Amino acid sequence: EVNAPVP
Amino acid sequence: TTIQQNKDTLSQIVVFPTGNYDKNEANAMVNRLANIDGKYLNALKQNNLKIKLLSGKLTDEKEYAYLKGVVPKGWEGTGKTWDDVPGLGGSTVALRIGFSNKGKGHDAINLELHATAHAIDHIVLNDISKSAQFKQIFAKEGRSLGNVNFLGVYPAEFFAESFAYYYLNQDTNSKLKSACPQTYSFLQNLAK
Ligand SMILES: [Zn+2]
Repeated sequence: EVNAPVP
Repeated sequence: TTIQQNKDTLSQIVVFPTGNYDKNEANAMVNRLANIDGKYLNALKQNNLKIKLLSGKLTDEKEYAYLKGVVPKGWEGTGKTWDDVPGLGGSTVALRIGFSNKGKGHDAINLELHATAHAIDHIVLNDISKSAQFKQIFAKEGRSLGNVNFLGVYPAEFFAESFAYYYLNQDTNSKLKSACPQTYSFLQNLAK
C-alpha cells in the first residue's frame, strides 16, 4: 500500500 | 512515553540517506515525529517499519523506481507523477528531507506526520480509517479541516491529516479539537 500526501 | 524515549525509538527505525542532505532539517523531522504517542512508534518498530528520509526524489530510490511515471491516487489532474511527490506512507514510509512544510510539493499540515499516520493506520491499527466507527465520524467532520474535496472524500486522508493535526503541536491539536470534536475524542481515546 502507498499513499501520497495532500495535493 | 517521553520525548527522550520516542527519540530513542525513532533512532532505531529512522533511516538516513547515504548522499548529502541537511542534517539539521532531518533532525527536525525526527523531533516532530517524536510527538507521536510512543505506543504507536513502538508498534511500528515491532513490525520493523522503517522511516526512510531521502536526499532526493522518491523514485530515485531503488525500491520506489516502479512508481516512476505513475499518477498517485487522488493526484489525478495535477499533472504530476510520483516522481514529483515528496512523501509516501502506508506499508512503508519515505520522506524527502526539506519538504515537511505545507506548500513544499504538498498541502498537508506536515509531511512526515501525515505519511507516518498512514503507516500507523495500516500497519498498527488494521486500517481503522475504513472502520464503521471512523466512517461515521468522517461523514460528519470530514469537511471541517480544509481541502474538503480531498480530505472530505478519502477517509484515510482525513484520518492521516487529523492525526497530523493532533500531534504536530498544541496549536494544531487545539484547532482539531474545535473543528472536529468527535475526531479529536476518537484519537484521544485511541491513545489511551
Ligand atoms: Zn495521504
